Amino acid sequence: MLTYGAPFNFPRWIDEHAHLLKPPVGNRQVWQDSDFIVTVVGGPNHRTDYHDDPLEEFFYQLRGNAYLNLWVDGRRERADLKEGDIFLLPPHVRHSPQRPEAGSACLVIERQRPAGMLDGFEWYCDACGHLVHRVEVQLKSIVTDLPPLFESFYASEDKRRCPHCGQVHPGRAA
Ligand SMILES: O=C(O)c1ccccc1O
Ligand SMILES: [Fe+3]
Ligand SMILES: [Fe+3]
Repeated sequence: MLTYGAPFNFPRWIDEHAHLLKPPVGNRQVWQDSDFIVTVVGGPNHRTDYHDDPLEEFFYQLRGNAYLNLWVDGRRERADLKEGDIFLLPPHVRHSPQRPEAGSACLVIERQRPAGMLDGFEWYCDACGHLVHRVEVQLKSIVTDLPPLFESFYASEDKRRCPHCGQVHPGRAA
């Protein structure tokens, strides 16, 4: 059987869900329970953390512009996803995706991680640039598995304390 259904129009699928592709929600998986994790990610959404994925992530900016703050060779870099752009992020590269624009849409693809394989999340000192905080996590369900992790850091002056210049990372925004 056609487990994931049959083809459907994508433009007008996005439009239908536009109400979920703007915070508090922010994103939307297309199919459930599939090896390819396929999501549309919409703005506005800024975030403070860095994902460390053990596999690859594929981006394709269908609508609006966005960007990825990165960590490269020691410096902090930036990838621009102006509209129309595609990009393939290699594994373990550290990325913080900023979607300033209201009603931007970006297709993001990735693979269900198999048991044994954990993702890291990481925040860095704004000032001394040392790693403030890191959690590794067997990512099973984006929904259930991920917000709580963010709260524990965001609601604790203690974790946000840099183990170098003792400066307290903001957690909320910038
Ligand atoms: O957890 C992810 O792979 C991810 C998904 C969408 C946007 C940014 C990301 O780091
Ligand atoms: Fe990621
Ligand atoms: Fe610091």
